[PDB]
Amino acid sequence: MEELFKKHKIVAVLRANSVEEAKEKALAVFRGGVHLIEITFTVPDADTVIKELSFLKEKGAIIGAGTVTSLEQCQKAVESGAEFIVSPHLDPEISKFCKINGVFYMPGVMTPTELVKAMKLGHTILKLFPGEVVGPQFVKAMKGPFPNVKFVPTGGVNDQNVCEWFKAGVLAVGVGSALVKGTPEQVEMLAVLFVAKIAGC
Amino acid sequence: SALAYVMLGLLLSLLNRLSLAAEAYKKAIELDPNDALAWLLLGSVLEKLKRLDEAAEAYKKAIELKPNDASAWKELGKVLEKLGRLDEAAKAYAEAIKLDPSDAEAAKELGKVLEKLGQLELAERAYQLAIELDP
Repeated sequence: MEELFKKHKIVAVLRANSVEEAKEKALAVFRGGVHLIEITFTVPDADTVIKELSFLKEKGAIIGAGTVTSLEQCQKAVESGAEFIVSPHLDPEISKFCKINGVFYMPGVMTPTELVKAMKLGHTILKLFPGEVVGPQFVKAMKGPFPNVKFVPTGGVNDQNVCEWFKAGVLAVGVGSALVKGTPEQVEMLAVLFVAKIAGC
Repeated sequence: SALAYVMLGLLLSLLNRLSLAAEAYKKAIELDPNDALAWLLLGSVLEKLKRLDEAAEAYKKAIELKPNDASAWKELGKVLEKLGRLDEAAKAYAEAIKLDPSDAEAAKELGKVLEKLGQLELAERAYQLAIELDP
């Protein structure tokens, strides 16, 4: 898949409060041109949102599950039909779980050691959480000792610095409130205003 | 002949004889209902004749034919902004940026439509996209 992150270059870290609220915001983001949608599991009954957005896999969208803390949460995520699993932390149980079911897993990392342990588990594509603390100097510092790790930061990505991240060497970026905050038509506009800003650096 | 009437309409457009040029394009559309060039030209002629309601219709018929002119979507934004459908125009300026995110004009003019529609945040993000492009 990996290429699918270098193609679309942006992931919608979608958090919501209800199941109907979440279906709206994903539809708006997809109309805005963003095809990687990460449905966080802090949304109540997110294992049903991902199976209820299954028609967008025909329209060309990659719907996945994000912020996954337990591997038994990962069961409901795989069985729902998610196409990638995202977690803010490195949990080797979930990595075994995802390798063996055949699902892409993106672990949460913040330190060099946290990255090496995630590398020994086979991963070369990590989430860098929270990006508003490590910063693009981190990504540019890991370019040397670990020339294989590709990063997808989350939290700390807005259109004032979205080119800073990329011109340091990230694979894609995840945007939370600065893409989903707003009316289900405002959200579509925020996506095209963000997918265009990216296409410039 | 389908081409020749378009060429006549362009020549009449050069002499400011605008309404006569619109007559020429329309005869080129009877000749070939799919000459999307004659459609796009007719829209920009009516926009100056200020037949803005009939103008947006021809622009829509042009976008229907060749769905990916950032020229055509940006030009339908001018007509729908003047006509008053300020949200139908922001959706059109959006499609134009979905097609060329280097269009400095279409980004500037989307932030102006949004500044009047309410969302200063959405507009301020668009304004800075345009300033980012051209010097």
